[PDB]
Amino acid sequence: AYQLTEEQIAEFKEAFSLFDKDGDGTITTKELGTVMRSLGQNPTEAELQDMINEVDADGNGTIDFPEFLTMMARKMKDTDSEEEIREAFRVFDKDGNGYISAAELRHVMTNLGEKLTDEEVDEMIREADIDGDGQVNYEEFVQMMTAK
Amino acid sequence: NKALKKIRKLQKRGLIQMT
Ligand SMILES: [Ca+2]
Ligand SMILES: [Ca+2]
Ligand SMILES: [Ca+2]
Ligand SMILES: [Ca+2]
Ligand SMILES: [Cl-]
Ligand code: NA
Repeated sequence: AYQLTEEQIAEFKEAFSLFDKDGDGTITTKELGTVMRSLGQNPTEAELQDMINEVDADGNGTIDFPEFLTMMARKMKDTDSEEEIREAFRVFDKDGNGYISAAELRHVMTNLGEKLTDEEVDEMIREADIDGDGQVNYEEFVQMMTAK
Repeated sequence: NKALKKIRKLQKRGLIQMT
């Protein structure tokens, strides 16, 4: 379970701000799309609108901070749950080909606000890459994400 | 280790659930 502590609220605000690039306190479909596109995805307007509709209690077409937190309360689970690890793999695997490359990892990490140095990227890939193909598949990813 | 800690940071602020 997550708590509404000052520290946690600040973390959620950081996430909200990633989307709310104009700082107007609302996340639009345009803003959702810009972030997803930065991760190699190209969702339809329908897909973007559906995400808003999940928590758009006032029906104004955008997500405000309370609605965003309602989404987090509904969706968020343990960091090592099966569904969070599969969803994390899909995000890092920009092209959906079943392997996370160094280029993908670097791109996704910086566009989500946690830029890695090339040394941090190479280190993560090297250590997670058990089969030696230079990339990280789902099974390797699970191992990396669960190993303590 | 450090890259993994950063991934955990992204998870705990909900960015995997959003993306
Ligand atoms: Ca906005
Ligand atoms: Ca709304
Ligand atoms: Ca890939
Ligand atoms: Ca591999
Ligand atoms: Cl507190
Ligand atoms: Na405090």
